[PDB]
Formats: sequence, structure tokens, C-alpha cells
Amino acid sequence: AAATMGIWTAQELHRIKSQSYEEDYPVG
Amino acid sequence: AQINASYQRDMAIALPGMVADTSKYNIDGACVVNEGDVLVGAAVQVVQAQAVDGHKLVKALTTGTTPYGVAIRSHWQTVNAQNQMIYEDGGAINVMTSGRVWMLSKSTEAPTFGSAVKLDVDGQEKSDGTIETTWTYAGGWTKYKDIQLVEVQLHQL
Amino acid sequence: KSTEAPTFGSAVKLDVDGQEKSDGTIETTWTYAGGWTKYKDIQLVEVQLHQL
Amino acid sequence: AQINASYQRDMAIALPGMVADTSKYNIDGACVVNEGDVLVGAAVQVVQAQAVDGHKLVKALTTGTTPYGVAIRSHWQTVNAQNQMIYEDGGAINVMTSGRVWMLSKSTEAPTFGSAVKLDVDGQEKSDGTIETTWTYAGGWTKYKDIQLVEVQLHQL
Amino acid sequence: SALRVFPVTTELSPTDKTFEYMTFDKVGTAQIIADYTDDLPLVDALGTSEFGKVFRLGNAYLISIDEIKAGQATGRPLSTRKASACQLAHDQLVNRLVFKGSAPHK
Amino acid sequence: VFRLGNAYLISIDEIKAGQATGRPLSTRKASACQLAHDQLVNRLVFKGSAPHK
Repeated sequence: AAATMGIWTAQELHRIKSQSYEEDYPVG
Repeated sequence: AQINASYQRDMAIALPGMVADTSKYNIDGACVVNEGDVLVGAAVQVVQAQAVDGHKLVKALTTGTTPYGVAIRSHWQTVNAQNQMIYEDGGAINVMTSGRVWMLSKSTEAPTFGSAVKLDVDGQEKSDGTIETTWTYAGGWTKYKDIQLVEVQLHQL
Repeated sequence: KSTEAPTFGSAVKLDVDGQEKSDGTIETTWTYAGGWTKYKDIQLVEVQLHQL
Repeated sequence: AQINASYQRDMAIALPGMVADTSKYNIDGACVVNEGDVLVGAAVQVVQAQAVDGHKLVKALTTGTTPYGVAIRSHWQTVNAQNQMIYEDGGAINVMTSGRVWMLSKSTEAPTFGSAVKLDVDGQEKSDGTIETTWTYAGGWTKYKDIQLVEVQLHQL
Repeated sequence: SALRVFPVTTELSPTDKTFEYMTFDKVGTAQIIADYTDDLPLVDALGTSEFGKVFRLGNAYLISIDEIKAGQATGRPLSTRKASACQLAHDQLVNRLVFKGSAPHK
Repeated sequence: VFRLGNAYLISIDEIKAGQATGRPLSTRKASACQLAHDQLVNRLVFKGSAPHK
């Protein structure tokens, strides 16, 4: 049950895209 | 007064599912995990080999199946899970079809040199496993902390 | 000269002139690999060879 | 040439487990999740109330237990799980003992105004739930996408 | 025409294996009130996210010395033809992935 | 003539988290309230209310 994992974590190879999407609610 | 003291510690020999020597070996890419998870030091069965595309769909060994190869250790392809290194569904595998690798063993006694290897249902080496292979032992027999390892010589199918 | 796809692991059998055939007479120690295609009107198959 | 077009869309009324109005409400802190996870729009049970320290052990409703409060939506204390907002084991919870709140529902018929609220075994509002509660309906009855919500008025136990 | 009819971006660096994008939303309402109301509606908000992955391709080719010498002496190299075939294979495989996809690779 | 109204809540921890991450919540809630007011005015204009005549 020893830890035989790697060296790099999952968040070291990960990108968050700059754009974000917001739904629009027209007034009328 | 006091007497100075010095200590010494030796590192381990091997980790599960890693190559042993630099002898002739043949790793295979272009393999896809059809279903489930594959441990690093475990046998692999081939569900189906595509004709046009060429990829081979692999899976963890089960009852009544012929083993094909053993996965190996890499710090890039493998996914970190279950406090170890595993291969996930829908991802490539590095399967060894020939060479020498350190496998996982459920055995408790040291093996001989040139005897055939027997595997159990889940693809780990066992002294009296039901599944019979064409591979032979290589001599290596050690353990890492609480994990038992064994060295095996593989041949091409 | 065969007309059906072969299995992954099975012995390769050739005819009397050296072309693979499913029901051939000559038996070899080679095994199939999986490739099964056709170029124009020529039928091809992939095999794995071993040293004699 | 062409005729211009203008559209109009209305927002949803409310989300599960949020304070419905600004009427007299009481929210109790110093409550720790003893075991398991608690959904935001669900009732809770008081396992034990410490006599010296003051913390109250809270847990999700089970069979044959009186409800005590309803969890409240917060963007800081809560932890996102199963694509939902949830409270994990340990930490602090925000349960309100008196006020109005939108709650998860399984009934399909709109309720009356001054009728008692009945809950199921899992702490969600149901028309024919086995658990009987002193809380009464408030008239709110809406649905967010595929989630049914009902407004319920709570009283201090 | 996979790359021609669909946009191409350059956000990801070579070493990444995954990416993520997020969205948001809100809810609310209003009502007619009177003096000494002591009762007003409320609003809130939410958000989510999603993920993706990246892959790798490769092929190879062979040639000998006599073929190289024959190609140089006849004005018809074979290395250029083999390299062109190698690049074309990559382009067509990318097109196949875009327009048909592969079931085992999800 | 008539009158309308609504409200919203926020705590200190949420304010500090918003200032430390660049995603304020108060602005979103205020925008939601203003949009609700405008939509309610539109609803009154184009559909009307029966109990309020």
C-alpha cells in the first residue's frame, strides 16, 4: 500500500482558458 | 566523552512494472484501453486488433484468456490514481512484448531460473496460477516496502 | 488468396506457391498480426515472422 | 430589405436552498456535520448537543427522526460535489431554524397555503411523506430547469 | 477542408494535457410592495465548468544507400516522395479525427 | 401610480474572497436586481396584473 506514484501532479499540466461565457437575458 | 557514529542505508532494487536490463526489448504503442483501468505491473489481453486503422484494443486480463504483454512505467502517460500509477480508459499504453520487466507477485516462495510463468485471473504472477504463459523467470526476486516483485522474461506472441 | 479476415493470434498456413491461404497445406510457425486490407484488386495480409 | 427582431427572456425565480425573503429569520452556526454529506435543499437531524462546548452534531434525515432545520446556500462554506452544492464531513454548516426557504421537492401537485409540510426519509419535501413536520407551506411553487422547488415557512423547535 | 471551415486557435502550449472553460448564471425576481413592507425578494448566482484532452501522432519511413545514390544520379529522389507521403498521412489522419472520430479513443 | 422593490444579502467572507480573486458577487447581485426590476416593468406593460387591476 506504499506510494509508488509519479513526480508530476495533475495541475502542473493544465490550462484554464481566458474566455468565460455569460448567458444574456434581454429586457424587452 | 562521546563516540562519533555513522550510519548507512541502501536503496531499493526496483519498483513495480519497470524494465530490468538493457537487453533486447520491444515496446508497443498504438494501444488503447477499451474499458477499465490497467495497473502498471499487470498482464494485458487483446480484445480486438483493427484491420484498417491498426490500433489494438487492450484490456485487463480475465479468466480463460491468453496474456499478450505487460505495461511499463512512465512519468508522462500514466495517470496518478489509487495512490499509484495507472492507465485510464481511452488512453494509450506502453505494453512490453519482449524483454525483462519487474512484475507484481502474489507468491511467497522464491522461484527457479528457467521455469514457465503462471498468472492468476487478474494478471499478477502466482505460483499455482490457472493461466499458463510461454514466458520464463529471470532470477530477480525482491520486494519494495510491503509490495512483492518478481522479474520475468517475456517473448513475442 | 483467402477471402475472410483472420484472427489475431493463429498459425499462418501457406499454399504450394508461398501465398497465404486459410485452408493451405504447408504449416508455418508464424502468426498473424491483424492487418487485413486490399490494394486495388490485390488482397494483402500482415503476418509476424520468427527466426528459424 | 429585412425586418429587425427583438427577443425577451425572463430569469428563474429562485435556486434550491436559498433564503426566500427578508422576513424574520434565524440562522444557527456552530454545527458540524457528524457523518456523511448534506445537500443544500434538505433537512437535517440533531445527533447530539454538547453540554459544555456548545456544538451540535448534525446529520441528514433518516427514518423516524424529527427535522430541525434546512441548509442554506453559501458561496464560501460549501464545497462543489456531483455538479451540485454540498456540505462535506467536518467543517461548519448553516442551518436555519426559523424563516422561509426554497426546498427540494418530489411532489407533482401544487400545495395549499396553510397546510403542514411532510418530508420523506431522505429529508426532501413530499406530498405523502411519512415524516410529519410542524412547518407550513408558503405558496411558492416553481421549477428551475429540471429541479422542482417549493417554498416552506419554518418555525423554531 | 477540416481546418478551412472551422476556426483554429493557439492557446495551448505543447506541454499541457488538459484544458478548462467556465460559465455563469443568475436568478432573481421583483414584486410590488407597499409602505412598511418588511418582506422583499432575493437573488443569487451560480457557475460550472468543463474539460478536454490532447493527443499525439507519429509515423516513419526507411531508405538505403544505393537508393540514395541512384536517386542523386537520375534526378528523381525517393526521400522527398516518402516524406511527402508521411506528411500527407498526418494531414488525412487529422481530417479523419475531425470529421469521423474514433470510438475506442472516445 | 405604483411602486416596486427587492433586496439581496452578502457576508464579510464572500466580500474578502471576491476582493482576493477578482470575481465580485455584489456587482452580479445588483445587476440581477436591476434586471428583475426592468423585466417586471416590461411584464406590467405588456401583460398586466389581474388582482392589482
